Amino acid sequence: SSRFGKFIRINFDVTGYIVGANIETYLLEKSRAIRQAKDERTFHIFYYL
Amino acid sequence: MGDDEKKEKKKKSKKKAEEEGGDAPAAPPAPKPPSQKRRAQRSGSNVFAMFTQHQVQEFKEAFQLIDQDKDGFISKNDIRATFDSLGRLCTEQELDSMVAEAPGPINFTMFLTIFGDRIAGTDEEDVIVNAFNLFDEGDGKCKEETLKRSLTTWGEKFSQDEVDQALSEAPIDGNGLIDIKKFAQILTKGAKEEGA
Amino acid sequence: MGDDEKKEKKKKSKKKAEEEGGDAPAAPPAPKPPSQKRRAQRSGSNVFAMFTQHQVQEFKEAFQLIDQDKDGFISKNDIRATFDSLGRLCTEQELDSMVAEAPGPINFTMFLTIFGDRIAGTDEEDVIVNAFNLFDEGDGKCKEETLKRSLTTWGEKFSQDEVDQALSEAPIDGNGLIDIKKFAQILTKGAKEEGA
Repeated sequence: SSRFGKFIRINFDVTGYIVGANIETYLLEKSRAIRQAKDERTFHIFYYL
Repeated sequence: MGDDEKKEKKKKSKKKAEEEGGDAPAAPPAPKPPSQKRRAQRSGSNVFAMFTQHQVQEFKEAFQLIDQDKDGFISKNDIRATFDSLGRLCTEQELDSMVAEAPGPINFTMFLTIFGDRIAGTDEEDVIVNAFNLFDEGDGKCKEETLKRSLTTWGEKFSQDEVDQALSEAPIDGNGLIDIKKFAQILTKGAKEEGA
Repeated sequence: MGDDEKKEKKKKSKKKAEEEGGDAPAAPPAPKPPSQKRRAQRSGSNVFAMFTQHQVQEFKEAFQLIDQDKDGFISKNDIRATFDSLGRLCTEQELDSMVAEAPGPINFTMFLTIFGDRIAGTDEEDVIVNAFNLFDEGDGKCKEETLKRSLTTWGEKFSQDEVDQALSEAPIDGNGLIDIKKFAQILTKGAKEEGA
């Protein structure tokens, strides 16, 4: 499962055209790496390397 | 990296303890952060030295009828085999509770730390025997009625079902439950019958 | 679910006995409701010194001595040139039969598969002390007349030849064949080479 989520701003000139565009994301399941529950796993890539 | 030491020990640690919170469900179990190998080190733990001459070779003295990997082992695939054929057990729930004494090669150089983990693994004497040996006063024991009063009225309160089952079972031995032995039934010096 | 544990229970075989000796059984456990497999114990591992501490050490580690070409099995040419590397060679026929004490690939496991299982042979040395130590009437010895008269006359009988061979080997002192030493003379950390 994924754990992240987002936003955009869109600045316009004098005539109203797309000039600026500003994307923001909010928060992550950022915690497990140094505590995995029994029968859980960590962030994908470790096991892969 | 050193996660290689920990892949050989995601095999062998996992030997302690990742699925351990079984019927009492999904606990905060053993951690992946490497320092915490030494919280898995709790009391009740003796591990004899490498060229032992023999308290470690005594595991060869029974070796034959246990092993998996005979260049000389018991792997994940041997407590996630052998305990189902030797000492106790596991649901996916209690999976690597007991199978957390081998999710990875019990080499002879790990038989070392499995009779090591026998006199170690699950909360051993300093915990189990002393759970009540510390409520106790001295060259003593604890009173039956007072231990009934406990089990129901003290803490996470238990059911009738729970008391009755643990009543017919309780070694009531002179108006007093023989606590040291209710725990150390699992231990001393005169049996070679189960676990291993 | 409650199943992935039980998937894994089959790699025991893939390096112990079974890949020679389905003879030495994989014993089926693990009935799916995993409360069940607590019935499968091997209760009671004791007799006189099965791994005797100056013998079975050596046997197994004489896999690292008897595997000469360092393949991981034991060939006809392993037992031979490794006996030649000590001294007294068996003929290829004697060897062939001594390999044919197993069905073929006497590797690290098949070796010990026949080694441990064979629990029977000669009497134990402490029984062998009892042999004449139970005939003496005090703490003393054994009068030589009585050991000569007995071996020929009593029960199972020797020939003259049988006694005289045993007699040049027999430590006579003070007209008393002090039995305790002759017993150690026949069977202590005895001779090599004859098997495996």
